[PDB]
Formats: sequence, C-alpha cells, structure tokens
Amino acid sequence: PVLSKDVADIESILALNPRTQSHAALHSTLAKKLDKKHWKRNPDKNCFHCEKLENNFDDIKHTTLGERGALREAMRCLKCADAPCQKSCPTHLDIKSFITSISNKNYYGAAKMIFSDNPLGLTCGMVCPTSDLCVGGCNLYATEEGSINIGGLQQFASEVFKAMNIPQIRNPCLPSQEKMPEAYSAKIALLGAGPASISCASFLARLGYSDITIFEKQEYVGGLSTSEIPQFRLPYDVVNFEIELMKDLGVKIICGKSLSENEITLNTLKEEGYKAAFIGIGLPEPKTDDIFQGLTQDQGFYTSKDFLPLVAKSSKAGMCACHSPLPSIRGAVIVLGAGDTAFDCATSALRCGARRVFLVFRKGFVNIRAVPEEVELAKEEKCEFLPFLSPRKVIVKGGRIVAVQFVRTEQDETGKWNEDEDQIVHLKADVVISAFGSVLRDPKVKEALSPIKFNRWDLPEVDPETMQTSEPWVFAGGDIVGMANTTVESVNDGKQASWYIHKYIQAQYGASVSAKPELPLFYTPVDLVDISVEMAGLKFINPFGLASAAPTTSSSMIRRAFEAGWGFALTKTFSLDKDIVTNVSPRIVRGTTSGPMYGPGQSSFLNIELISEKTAAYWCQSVTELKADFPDNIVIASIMCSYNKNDWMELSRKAEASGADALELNLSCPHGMGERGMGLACGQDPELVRNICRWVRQAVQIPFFAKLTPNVTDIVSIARAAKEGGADGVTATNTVSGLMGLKADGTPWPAVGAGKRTTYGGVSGTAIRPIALRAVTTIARALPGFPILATGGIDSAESGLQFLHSGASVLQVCSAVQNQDFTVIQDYCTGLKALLYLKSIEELQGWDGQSPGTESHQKGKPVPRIAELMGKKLPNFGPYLEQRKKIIAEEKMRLKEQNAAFPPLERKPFIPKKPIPAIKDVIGKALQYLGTFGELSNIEQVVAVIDEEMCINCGKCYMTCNDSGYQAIQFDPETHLPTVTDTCTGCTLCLSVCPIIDCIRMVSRTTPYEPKRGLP
Amino acid sequence: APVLSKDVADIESILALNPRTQSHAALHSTLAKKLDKKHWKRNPDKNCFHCEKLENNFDDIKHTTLGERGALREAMRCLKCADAPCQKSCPTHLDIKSFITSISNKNYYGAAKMIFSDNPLGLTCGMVCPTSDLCVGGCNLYATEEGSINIGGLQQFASEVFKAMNIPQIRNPCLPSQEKMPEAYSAKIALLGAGPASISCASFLARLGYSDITIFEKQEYVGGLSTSEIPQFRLPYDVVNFEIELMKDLGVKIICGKSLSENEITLNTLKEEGYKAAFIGIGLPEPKTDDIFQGLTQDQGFYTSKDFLPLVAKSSKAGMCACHSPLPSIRGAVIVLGAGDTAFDCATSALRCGARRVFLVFRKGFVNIRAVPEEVELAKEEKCEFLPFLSPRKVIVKGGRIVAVQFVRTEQDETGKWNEDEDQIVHLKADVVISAFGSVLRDPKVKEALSPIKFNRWDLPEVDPETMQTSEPWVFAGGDIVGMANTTVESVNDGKQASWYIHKYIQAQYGASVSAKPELPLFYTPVDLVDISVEMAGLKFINPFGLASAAPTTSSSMIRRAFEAGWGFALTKTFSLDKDIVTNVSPRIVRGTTSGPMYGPGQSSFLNIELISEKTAAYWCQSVTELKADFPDNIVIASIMCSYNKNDWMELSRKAEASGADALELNLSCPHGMGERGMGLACGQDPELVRNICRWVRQAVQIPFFAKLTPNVTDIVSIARAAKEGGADGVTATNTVSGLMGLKADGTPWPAVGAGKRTTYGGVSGTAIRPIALRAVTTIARALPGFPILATGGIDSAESGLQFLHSGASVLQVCSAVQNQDFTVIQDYCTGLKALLYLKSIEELQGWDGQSPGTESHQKGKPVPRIAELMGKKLPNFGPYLEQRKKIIAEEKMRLKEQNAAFPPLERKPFIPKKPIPAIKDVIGKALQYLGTFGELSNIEQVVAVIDEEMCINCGKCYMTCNDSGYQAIQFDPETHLPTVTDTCTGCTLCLSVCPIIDCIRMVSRTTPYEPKRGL
Ligand code: SF4
Ligand code: SF4
Repeated sequence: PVLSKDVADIESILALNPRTQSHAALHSTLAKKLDKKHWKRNPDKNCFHCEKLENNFDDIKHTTLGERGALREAMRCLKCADAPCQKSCPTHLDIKSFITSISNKNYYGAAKMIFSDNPLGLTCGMVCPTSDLCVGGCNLYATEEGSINIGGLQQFASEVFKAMNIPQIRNPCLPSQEKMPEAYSAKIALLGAGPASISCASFLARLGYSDITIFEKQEYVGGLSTSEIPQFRLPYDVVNFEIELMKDLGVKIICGKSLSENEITLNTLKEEGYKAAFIGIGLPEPKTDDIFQGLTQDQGFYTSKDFLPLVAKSSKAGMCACHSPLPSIRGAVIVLGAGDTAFDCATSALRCGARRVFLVFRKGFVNIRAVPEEVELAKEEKCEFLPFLSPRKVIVKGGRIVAVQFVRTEQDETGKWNEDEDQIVHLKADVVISAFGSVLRDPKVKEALSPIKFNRWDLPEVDPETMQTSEPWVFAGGDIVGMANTTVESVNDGKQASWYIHKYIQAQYGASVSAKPELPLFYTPVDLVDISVEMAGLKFINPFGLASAAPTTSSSMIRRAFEAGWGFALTKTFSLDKDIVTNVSPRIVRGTTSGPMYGPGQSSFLNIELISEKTAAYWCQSVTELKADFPDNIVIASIMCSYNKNDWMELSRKAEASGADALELNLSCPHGMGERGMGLACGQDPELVRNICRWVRQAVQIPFFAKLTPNVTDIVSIARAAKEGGADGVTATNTVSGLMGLKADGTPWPAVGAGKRTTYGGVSGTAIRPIALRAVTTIARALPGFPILATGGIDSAESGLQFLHSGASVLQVCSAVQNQDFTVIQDYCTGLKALLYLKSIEELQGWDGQSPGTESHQKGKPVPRIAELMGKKLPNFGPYLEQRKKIIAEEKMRLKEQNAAFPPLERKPFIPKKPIPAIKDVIGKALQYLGTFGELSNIEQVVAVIDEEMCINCGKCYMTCNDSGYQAIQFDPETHLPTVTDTCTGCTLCLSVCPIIDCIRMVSRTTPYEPKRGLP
Repeated sequence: APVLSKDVADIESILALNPRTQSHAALHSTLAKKLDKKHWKRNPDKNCFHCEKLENNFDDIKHTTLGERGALREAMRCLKCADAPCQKSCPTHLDIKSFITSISNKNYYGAAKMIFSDNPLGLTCGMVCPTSDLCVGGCNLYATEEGSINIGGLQQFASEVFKAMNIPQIRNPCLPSQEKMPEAYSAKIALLGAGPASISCASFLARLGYSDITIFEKQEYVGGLSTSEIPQFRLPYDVVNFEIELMKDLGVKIICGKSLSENEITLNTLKEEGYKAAFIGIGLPEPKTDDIFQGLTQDQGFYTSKDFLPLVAKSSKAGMCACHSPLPSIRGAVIVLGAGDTAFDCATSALRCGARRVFLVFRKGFVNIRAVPEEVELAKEEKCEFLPFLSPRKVIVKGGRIVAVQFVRTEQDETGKWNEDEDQIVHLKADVVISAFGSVLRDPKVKEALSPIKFNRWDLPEVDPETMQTSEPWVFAGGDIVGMANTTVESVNDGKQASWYIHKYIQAQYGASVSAKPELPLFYTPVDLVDISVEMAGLKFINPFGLASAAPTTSSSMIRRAFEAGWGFALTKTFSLDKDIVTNVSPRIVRGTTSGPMYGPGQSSFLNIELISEKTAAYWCQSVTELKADFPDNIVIASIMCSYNKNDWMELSRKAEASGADALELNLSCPHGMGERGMGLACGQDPELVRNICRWVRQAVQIPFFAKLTPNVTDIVSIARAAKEGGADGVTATNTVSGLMGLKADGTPWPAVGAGKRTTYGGVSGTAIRPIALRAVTTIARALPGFPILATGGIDSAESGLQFLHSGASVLQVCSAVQNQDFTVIQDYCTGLKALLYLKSIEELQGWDGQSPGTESHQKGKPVPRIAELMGKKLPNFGPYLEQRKKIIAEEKMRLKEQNAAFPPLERKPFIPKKPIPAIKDVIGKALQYLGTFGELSNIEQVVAVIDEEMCINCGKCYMTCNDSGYQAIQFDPETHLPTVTDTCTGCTLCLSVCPIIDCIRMVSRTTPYEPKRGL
C-alpha cells in the first residue's frame, strides 16, 4: 500500500483539521444568519425574556475566579510601587503583595496579607464595589485590556485558605496570658454582630484583650452580610467562616441581647463593670413613606427591610433554626428606588418567581448612584427600568395591591427637582418593594445611647480620626455613623476604633501607648514553622538569598535586603585593583523567550555585565559593616582572579579577614591558550578548577564554594574537581551562554556604541530553570551530601522547594528580584512555611502543594452535578446551552420541595496528624524518582481522557494530535467536543497544550497496546 | 571613610516610595480614605452626573482600538481554534484563526492579506462591526473568566498597519495577461450605488478578471453610509478612501452624479447601451417618517437622521466635499426619537454639535432595545438620558422654534400587544428633535427605473437568497436594499455572494461554463511575488522552512500533508536498523514551566523523553520514495542513527540514499563509552567520534549529509569542525537542551512513568532555548564561514526565522511551533518573510522595525494630543490631572472650531521599491559583523535612560528595578506617580527591560560627564 497516505478512516477523523485555503469562501448572508445561533456563547441582543431563575441561588458574580483564571490575572498585574489601588482601598490592603503571592502559587501568604488588614477579606473580595474603590485607581486602566480583577483575586486566595481549614492563633508576639498586664482583662462590650463590630473585636483581640463580648439582637450573626446580601452574591458559609476565625481569638458572642432602653443601656454597661463600648448596630429600620402606611406583606407590600431578610432566611442554610419558605412573589413586581438595595430587591424577586420586575426611580439614569457591577446584574436578568417617576398612591382592590400611580419629575434651571401633577402614570403591579434606604428611628434604642451627642443626620456624632463619641468610653462605627457605605469601610471603622479604644483603656489603668499606632498582623500556626537550614557549618535563618548580581550591586542594597528578611546575600563579584573593569551600556535586556509580553514576569534576561566596578577595599569594609549589624544573616564574598596562585590567595585572605562567613569563587575569567577546544573560561576545565580551589583552600579557613558554569559538556566533572580541590560546596549554576536576538535589520540588542556591537551574554531567569535543575540533581546524585547552593530561575517558594527536593540546601535569587523588588522575600518565606505545614495535613493529601484538586468547572464555577446534564453531549453554547439552562432550572424547582438544610457542618480545623518537615527532611527526596531511561517502565502505558464538562471546545488537543501525534482524537462537527480514541499512545502532547488545567488527564491504559511500526 | 553600606540622606529620600516589608496593620480613617480616593481615580465616577464637553471633538471613542503592544498581547491570548466558531459567526467567513495567528507572529501583512481576501472593507469592518452580535458572540474564550477576544480591534490594527505600508493591490496574478483573456471578461458591467455592497461586488468581479466594471453613484461622494452617516469618531473618512483606492487598483471605474431613476439610468437604458449585467446596491435612501412631523423644518429645529448625520459628516470628514460645511449649531436640549443603532449615533453626534443635554426617547422598554450593547455603552458613558415607553404625539413650536414635544405612555397587555394610554401624557422641553425611525426606499422614480423586476411585501427587490439574482436573470441586488443585511459586513458579503453568480451568468451568455464549486480569488499585492527560495549544499529549497525530525514527522502521511500545506522541506523522524528497534514510554512529552502557569497557546517550551521512530527502516525508506515521487520540488531529508559501528552507519546511510532522500541528517545522540572524559556519553559530544562517523557515511553515500549537533557540549564549534573534517556537507544546529522540567510539591517528577512515578533527563525545545540555538548558529557561522547551517530551536515566525538567517543559517527547521499549533503556520511564515524582504526596499518605511511602525506617543493605543499646554505640564492620566487634560483638550477643540480651515487630506499614492528586493542569499550572515569580543565593545560611548511621560502608566516598575537591582537613579513623584531618570543613571538598561509600555523608555547617548561608581 501507499504508506505515506492516510487511509479513509484517518482521513475522516481529520475532516475538521486546518488546511491552507486557496480561494475566498462563498456563504450567503441568509445561510450565515441561521448558522450564527448554533455557536452563540453570549446573550442575544434580540432576546427580551428573562431566563427562569426561580429558587436559583447560584453564584452570579462576574468576578469569581478558579485557579487557572486567577493565576493568569495575577501574572497580569504590574505589582506597582506605592500602588494607587491600595490607596483607594478603605482597609489599605497591600494588593501588590497579595497578588504577587497568588502569581507565585502562595495562596496562604496572599490570604494572610489580606486578613492582616481586613478580617472580612473573603466577604469583601466577593462584595466590594471595586469600581468605586481599589479597581477605580488601577494603573492598568490605562491599557486596552483594562484594570485587574482585584476582588476576584482576593476571593480566590481567601477561598483556598478557607478550604485549608487552618485556624487563627493568638498573636505570637504577645506574652503568655498569665503575664499580661491587668489592663488587658478590661471588660469590653460591642453592640451588634456586623462587619464593624467583628473587625473591632478582632483587632482588640489581636492586641491581647481577653474579655471581649459582642451582644447581638438577632439569633443570627454577621449583620447585613447575613440578613440581606443575597446568597447568589455572598454565600452564608463565607460569613460563618469569618466569624469562626474571630472566635479563635477568644471573642465571645451572646445572641438575643439588644441595646434598648429596657435591656442593654450605657448606664447598665457602666453598672456591670464594662470599661469601654463600641456601637456597631448599623441602621436597623426602613426609611418609610406615608403613601404606604398600613399596607401589609399579604397585600403585596414590603420594605427592603422586610423582603430581603425573608429571602435570606429561606435560601441561607444555617442562618436560622427555622427552615422557612421563599416568599410567594407572583406576577408583576415594582421596586421603588435606584440605590444598590433596589437592585438586590429586583434580582431576589426573580428568585421568588416574579414574572416581571420594574425598577422605578424618581430621577434619571444619569442620577443612579448604584455601582455598575450591581446595575449590570439586573440588566442582564431583563429587569425593566422606569425613570422620572415619583410614587403618589397605591391602588388596593379586593385586599391586594393592583397598581401604583406615579407623577413625572424633571429638573429645572437651578437643577432642583419638581413634580408634574398633570403628568401621571398608572402602572399595574401585584407586589411593591420600597428600597428607600434605612434609618435609626426607634426611640427606645436611641434612649439607651443617652447621653451621647447626635448630629443633624440623627446618628451618633464621632471624631472621624478616633471613632470616639462624646462619651470618652463609647465608640461607634459602620453604618450607624453614616460615613461607611460599604462592608470594607465598616470593617475599617472597627479597625480604626480598635486602636483608640486600646489607647483609652490603657490610659484608664495608668498606662500609655506609642504615638505611632501599630495594630498586629494576622497569624496562624503556619507562621510558627521553622524554615532554617544548616549547610557547610553555617546557619541560615531561611534558605533564600540574593545571588552575586545586579540586586547586590551595592552593599547598601544588601543592607535593605536583610532588613526585609533575606536569609543571606552574595557580594557582587569583585577583584584586585589590578583587574579593575569598566562596564558598557546598554548591558541588560529582557528575554525574548516567551514572546512579546512586556512588563512583569519576564521569562529571562540577558546580560553582558562584568565584575563589580567597586573596589575590593569597598566590599571588604562593607562586609565588615554588614556582619557587624546583621550577625545572623550570612554574607558570602564572591571573588575572581585570573589564573594566578598569588592573586587568588591574596584576594581570598583579604575577604576572609573582613568577616565573610564564606567565599564564592567566580570561575568566569578567561585563561591562556584555549588549547583543546575546551572553552576559554577557567570554569570549563576541571584541571584549572581543581588548582584554583587548592589555592584558596590553602589560603583561608572559612568555607568556600565554586560557582559552576552550565556551559560545559559534563558539570559533574567540574563539581568533582572543586571537591577534589578542597571546596566546601558548589553553586549551581551561573548563566547560560546565549544571544537574545536581532532586530529585523540585523542589529543586535544589546547594541553598544555607534557600531551597534554586541557579544555573547549570559541568559538568566526561569527559561534556564530546566538546565539548573538538571545540574543540581546530577551533582546531587554523583556527590551525595556535597552541599549545593542552587541558582537558576528561582522565583517562588514552590520553585525553591523543587531545588531543595533535588539536593540543594539554599536558594540564590537574581532575576526574580530584577522582575520585582526585595519584598518578595516575605512571599518566599510564608510560602515555604505553608508548603511544609500542608505536608502534615492528611485531609489535604490530594492537593498539589497549595493547589486544591481541580474539580469540574466552567469559568471557575462548579459544574452542577445533575443526572440529566451529564453524559449527554451538551456543550456550553448555542441550543445546547439553552437545554442545559432548562435542565438546571427545572432541578432548582424540584429543589424547592426536595428541601433540605439541616445537615450543615460544624467547621473544625484540620490538626496536623504527622510532624511538620524541616528543610533537612526534604533535601534530596526527589532523587529516588530519577534514573536512566532503561529504568522506566514500558509495560505501564497511559492514555489521555478528556472531561467534557470542563472543555471550552477549542480543538487544540485535536490539532496537536493531528499534526504532531497519532490522529487519535475525534472532534465533533456540531458540539466541538473531542473524544480520545483507542489509538492514543499516551504521548501527552494534547494535555500539554490544553488551556484548561486538568481538563485532560493521563490514566492507565486498559486495552491491549501495540507500538505503531508502519510495516511488519 | 563613612558607613559604605548605608544610603546617604539624598539616596534615602529617592527611595521614599520603594516597597518595604510590613510588620503591622495600617491605620487610615475612613474619612481620610474618602478624601484620598479622588486623587488616584482612573475610571468613570458613579457620582459624576455630568458629561465632559465634546463640542467639535471627533476623536476616536472606540473601546476596541489597539496599539501594537495591546494587539500582540491579545493575539497571543487567542486559542487559534480548529473549525473556529468566530469564523462560523462572521458573515464574510474570515479565517480569524489564521489572521490572529499572524498578528501574534508580528506578520501584520499576512494578517491583512487574510482579512482583505475575504472582506474588501476589512479596515472599515474591524472598526464598526457589532462583534458582540457576530464573531465575538461565538468566541470559545467567552467560557473563561477573562472573556472573548477583541477580534474587531485586532482586525483594525493589522489593516491599519497594512494601510500605512502603502502597498497597492495588484491584478490576480494567476490570470492570463489581459490581452489573452476570453472575450467574456470584457463584458460591460454596471453597479448602482458606491456603498459597501457594490464596492465588494466590483472588487470580487475585478479579481475574477472582468475589465469593464462601472459603479454609478448618485451623490458626489463615494462610500455610502460609511461616508455620509457613520460618525468620524467611529470611522475616520481616510479608512473609506483607502479601501476605495484598493478597488481602483483593480481597474474599477466610478462615475458620480448619475442616478438609477426615470429620465436617468434605468435597466432599460443599461440594456440598450450594451451592459450585460447589473448589481443594484443603492441601499435605503430615504428616512422613515412620522405624520406628526409634517411641515417641520431645520430652521425650527427638526431633522431626520438622513438630514442630520450627513450634515455632521460633511463638516467633520475632510475630503467628503469641496464645501467646508459649518457644524450644525445644536444648542440646548436634544430629543432623539428611537432606539435602533442610528439613534445612538445621532445622540453622540448631537453632543459634538454642542448639545447641552440629549434624551433618547423610545416607544418600548429597555429590554426591547435592539441596538448592540457597544453602541448603547457609548451614549450611556457620555451621559445621555434614556426615556422608555413614550410615543410622540405633538411638537410644540413658539417663536419659530420647537420648544417642547409631548408624548403619551405606551404599555403591553397579556397578548403582548402594545397600547397607548391617552390619559398618561409627558410634556418634555426640547429645542431640537431628531427622528431616527429607520430608512426606506420610497421614490417612485427610483422604483420605476427598476422595472420590470419583482418587488416583495416590504416594497423591496426580491432576490434568490443564494444567488442574489432578481427576477430578471441579468440583474442582481444586495445590501440594505434587499432588507436582509443589517451591517456593513453583511452588505459586503451580499456583493461577494452576488459576484460569483454574476460571473456564472455572464460566462453562460458568451457560451462558457464555470466550475460547480465557487472559486473567488484571494487578495494579492506585489509582496506576494517576492522570491523566498534558497540554495544550500547543492540543494534547491522552494522556501527556507522545514519540519525538524520530531513528533510532527511521526508518520510519512503527516509529511505529505505538510508539503500540501506549503512546507519547503521535511526531516523524517530519526530511524534505525531493525536490530536497534525501540519502544517508547508514556507519558513522554510535557509542557514547559519556563514562563510560569500560562496554559494553552504559545507554550514557551516542551520537554520530551522520546526515542527514535518506532517505525521500521523499511517503512521510512518506502515512504521517502513515495514522497519524492509525488513532491519532486520538496526536499526530503532522512534522519538516521546507529551505534558507533562502521558497517551499521554505512548500511543504513546507503539504504536511505537508495530510497531517494535528497540528503541525510545524522542524529549524533547515541551513547558510546561511559562518558565524562570531558566529552560525555553521546557520540555528538566527542569530536573524534563525530569525525569518524562522518568519514564512514562519506565513504558510503554520494548525496549530501548533515550532522545534527547537540548544544550539550563545552565547545560546539569543535564538533562542527570535526564533522566538516570528516566530510559532512553541513551541520544542523541544534538538538534539544538536556533538562528536568520540574517537580510537583510532593517531589514527584513530570513526566512520571509507571506506578513508581519515575523519570529521566529529557530534552527542552521551543522558544525558551532560542538564545542557545542562536548563539550556537552564530559561533559556528563565524568560526566556519560558508559551512552550511540548518538552524533549529525556537523558530516560530518569519521574524524569528530571519534572525537565524541573519545569523548565518540557510534554512530553518521547526517543531515546537507546530506542536503549539498546526501545519498551516507555514502560510504565515512565507507571507511574513516575503513582507520583511519587500519592506527593505521601501525608503519611506526605513524608520520601522520590520513590519512594526515606529512607536508614537500614545495612551491605550490612541495617539496623545500634540498640544503645547498638554505637554511637559506634569499631567498624568488620572485624578485631578486627567480632568485638567480634558479641559485643555476641549478648549483646543473649540479654538479649532472658531477658525474653520484646514481641509487637506493627503492624496494616496503607493511607495515604490527603490532598490531590488533582497533574496534569501542577500540576508544570510549579514548580522555577524556586529558580533565581537568584549574588548571590541566601546566603553566610551555610554547611554542613559529617558522616559516619555506621555506614554507612562505610572506603575513605578522602572523605579523598583533601579532601586533593588540598579543605581537608585530614578525619582518617582509621590503625587503624580511619574518617574524621571537622573544623571546618576549608568545605562544598565534594566528599567527599559521591565517597562510594560513598548518604547516608553529609550536609551539615548549620554551627554554629561561619566564616572564609573567605584565606592572606594
Ligand atoms: S496523548 Fe498523544 S496520542 Fe493520545 S490523544 Fe493526546 S496527543 Fe494524541
Ligand atoms: S515602568 Fe514604564 S510605565 Fe511604569 S512608571 Fe516606569 S516608565 Fe512608566
């Protein structure tokens, strides 16, 4: 047969494979009109009908992220200096740092940074109106691709930490309870269990106060987060999660107790010995209108204060002991107002079975104060909007509302608003929901706050800086003060109040506090993990250090690195005065190794930089200064001489004498003849390496390490030469010999001088990580126990741990700091603590480090595991999507009677059930899996299998198998769903190109396997 | 000395905004946060009730416009899907996959050629297509959190680049010379109306070869609604002109001032004058009117959209008219009636005329608005008001001017039927009224001129919807006039569809048949005539691109399909003698981690542990015979491997020669000896072994052969020299780099084979190893000038291919870019290389880098206003500074108004090549002269960085990179977040390398005295 031609069966499987076309395509406009609907993904502009949402409380947020999408967005963030997003965050979150942590896969460290400044961090990630806060200031707004989804990233990192089931601990900088001064046992009362009080009580507990009680009126906790924000924006178990973190600190909550003239008053608090009080009861009553007096819920009328708690009680499992039904909202619904509560009323009414929702407001569209986040949800659910209408009268017939009459408004000269008596609208309705805002009106509650001063807004007056009322021992914050409009501002009110309550209580016991306010960070048991390590007789407080390179250009930069937390540092390579050099410029350029992606996260750099331009006298004085001020931080002096015994002995002794803990020998100097085509660098010839090491070993008594080039046939040869010469370890590796490319006219970059000259340079960064990782592993297997200092693409705790697993003991970093700044050390440390701690948790063994097992999702939202949706060839577009939504909707209806909510889950943390590993316990554990090719099994073959529910129908697996594989994948012409057939060889290309993490998995082959031989 | 390792006061203060690690939570009162948010605001303010001023401001407001930086990033993101649904959803069926692929590869000519092949109005459409209802509505990436691709903006960018290139369209180069075309092609063809439908029809007819095509246009201007009504701030008029001149390149004639009308042009007069075919493309020329508006005049303030929008167009589009038109003075309140897309253009255009307020008033509800959300968003963002459920009834006129319009309320019932309530009236004040009720064909003289064709119930010409033929077989019709098309792209498609069947009709009238499958020609320019052949080692290649010996050449049927796609040459997968049969393991090919957790397209590397071909030598030898029989012009090179055995290498090389291989490639990867005498394990790492193998093969075969080198050697030049001494005719540089691609957090590797989860060192391929392959190719070409080089290692575009040619290679092998995609990238590489060579002959484009225009100062890809008071004033694009920029820009627009001069739109004439177009032999090795030793690099010509404040996006990355990786030389202003490079810059170039805006930072000659920093 013709071996170079596909048989019919294979020609058929390739039917959809791309081919170069030779003509323009003919398709009629009508034919295209009919075919458009088959593929449609987004809303149809011609559809006027709301999709049925009855009793559907699934997440409708556009900002929710799964891990794949979060990692992408986190790498996109520029991680800016003095970031404007943080300035625009009411709780001043270090967004630069937590997003950096996410891009580094360090989700614990992101959450810790988030909850450090905001103890309701998962709530706020979900509900902050970020367009009017952090996101509104994002520098990436000045790009076509737009601002960063800060809220969703906050939500993602915080969800992962929640799944970790790790508890908050007592501030570990505090003395033992025993030894705490008596002022910290002061009895503290907080009123109302909402965001304001939860924040305040948390920070007070962080400071060490041991007798903190929140008195809550209702039998549920969390305030409006629980009673009114919809389940389909904020799930109740988020609220429960953040309450339990606060309770880990010892804060008490007593439900069913009210601030009210006949119960809790300031007077009674004072009679019972309380030393300070925080008022965070919010705005508990609806703003009402005379037009609606006497209307009952059963006639069809609700305020937002009546309607939203009813819906929350029915849909939020565990909110109440009573299971309660969903309100019977049938027919046409009018929502009054254009604030953000009105839009939640409109969307919640759809969940209760409304046929039609009208939002009616008295001003225009240009006057809607609602954030567009919120407006879009109502718009995409086909609510109707009516402006310039003021209510005048509700029509009641036969005991139920039948219509509302309105008058038109308009804006005049002044801009003052008028009402047009002659211009009326008679709007039919069966239900009316007023969303006019909220107030504090109840005289009995107001009297319980006597005698604090109220302002003309009829709310307690406070000092905006301290949150103190006119009674020095009473503070207030949140909605009740009237400045906060958002959850995060109310959190910030309690946070601000916490410092000044603390100041007040200490002063009542005769003790002062610092004039600089200093609230503690957030802590868990992860932060107590020991990540020190011992290497070549030296003690490293953590395994991360700065490589000899541009971040160590000046010893003042090493100083700031140590102040930030880096365990050790290398001096930039320096030489004797005879060998002074002068750098050229330009000399450091971005790598082209991952295409034209500019800004953060460059996948490589190339440099043509020489040794330090600073003298040996400078570096030696500097090393002495650094070791004087930072005795616990390791300083290694990097030095270079030419091939000359007296110079190497002179320079090493000079550096030893200065107080270096150790030396690093830079083997990059060129030698004599070249001789046997064995490179021009000293470090390429094992005989020169061995001699150089022998010289230094004679001269000094401190440890010294030889820094090895990867640009050799066998690096194990030069490693063993170094050991044979006396070295105490090796550093693996320096940069890879390379050229970063040319402009289109042929001129290089870097291009030096008018002649546009370059020379070969050194490639660094994550593009050389496979090379340095191979070098470390290969030295670690050939020279067991020989200390290795790893260098090459280390940019995270996770990548660092790969190098530790491969035999290295400590971790040098250059390019990752070039891509950022010194503060990445805090990410690296908390990340490594979290990775070691997680090894002790049985319940998380299925995770890969800090990543949960990937489950079936679309757009990071869990696929409904319904019977009728699965196995049934329904991709997420076109008429198949319509059928999916019809299936989901009927199940939600079946879910309204098949009605359970009585198996929640006490949230108890995972306890370590094995000891937490130290660095010495993990070093070199990967080597057991490394071997020759003959040691790999060829009996145990795998095949690919595709999860249809996670597929996004791109066909890349199909194109890759067609033009780089075995033509083993069927791609359906109607559903664009792939299926791996039995001809799969398990090569694993398809999985490698798929854009959805874990959509394709390799599994053990169960059918007989036969290699394809072409001919017998 | 002082303290050398501490920053002096002046440095300390430069470092003021440098990130530092945090030990405490930050206290900031909520009030202070409210008062600081305003300073950093980038995006719209929900509290802003007030449109900025836009009178006489016709700048681009499109959300989708892209600069190169943004376009590359979005093109890189596209999944480049098989059987793409975006293309399914495009009415002209553009190959979106291909053209976006070309954009990601920097091949803007290829992208534009692919666009205009199927859409002769490709630039217009990229600007104005309602993509959310078309191609973007079907995009698979809608199913990710980051959302669908900006297809229109990508199409705009590539077409805009091609426009600047000033390359003309050429006559279809497959046609015979005009002199020997059949007589049928000289048939006189008439088209009526010079809008999109006729421009597209005439273009495609001219492509087919017809030489006598005339468009008769009623007005004095050409372009249809693209000219007369679509606003300048969405579609600049020079776009329309550019597309018209592309038509005229094909010889189509346009005659203005003559109408399809009684007493002018009629089908009867066309027939009598010998016209053989006619296409009616006159659109809908008249406004749909309402009896309520009878008698009202422009003087009173009434317009239809057909009156108003051409008035604004005439005044704002330079080159429409000879009449410098005064902008209609539209002061006060404007009512626009309707909610189709024309209404929204009237709204935004009214503001440009000085309207104080605009009311869009429509007779149904919001859910019933038919306009695409992109069009609505523009009016809503500019603060137009929207009034639903109003039907107009009376227009009140006082003092010769409209003073008000009064309406009645509309309503729906059960039946879905729309009623008007007489008792529910709105009296709205207004000075100007513009009806946007749609357009119609109503002139009796025009319809009469179409006699006797049949008209349907909507009084429109009936067509067969597949052929666009009217009831008269020689008369065709398309566009708005047929009532099917709603868009520019569908109108273009109507003319495209009609052109095939006009061709069929005309050829039949001259007694000739046409093919049963429609074959419209593609779009061609002189670039397509560029020769990209190359000779090397006695072999002729039709282009320099080939498939490397790898997974894309797993089977010979795959090679066959690659040759059918256009590939110049191909390597077999390495094969060997039967006794050397192997068996692959699995998994064995995985994705690179070299650029972080980015999944899907454009993987920066792969790692493989694959062996030689599992298929026999007999299969490969037979396959090479069949491929050479069927593709005599494509080079087939057999890749072969034996152990270090003379008889084996002679036997296998003779077998491959006898099969018909053009040449052989010796895979020097086999082991021999134990391996680390400085020369490792594989034969390719020892020069003596390479010399001997090449001697053996040279004795055995007379066809050329090349040794494939491994980069895993101390000195790759010595291996190339040894091969050359042994008789090789060239070297392939290089194979994969040995590496280990990473470990999971538990220490297991990937790939992991078997239950033991074992692995071995693999080979790294793709763009992450390009610097290594580029260096190897460069060092060989300089050490052994003229010795042929086949380059491999990360080649993924014509641009990167030319880098390797410039560096001394003659041909280019690809593997990983195909694994990332499919075989059809070859068409991108060929057109890209043609364009790069063509442009080297164009004097006017000498400032570009290849196909990249020089970067002009921009924000979000829109050129910043060159206004004096806007420049150097320290006005970043946020906060109170943005608001000042907006005032200054609007004042300048106003000064440009009261002087109404300047109407000189440059006439368009193509750039002529001034020297011959370079061949491949012209460019080979031409960059090598820029390489040198370090000692030939000048240290007297230093540079410094300089920042363009107008392009900056205020991230401070330059600042943090210079602070923690440089010389603390940048001042970052704490209020404006603008950086300034100071005189302490060393030109190291790190800041430029990390900046996210292409060319925002430039390295310029240093003009101040330079002292290296010696610290001493
Ligand atoms: S594992 Fe390889 S052979 Fe199997 S379907 Fe994927 S690409 Fe094809
Ligand atoms: S890195 Fe570029 S965009 Fe960012 S502040 Fe510096 S110059 Fe501006």
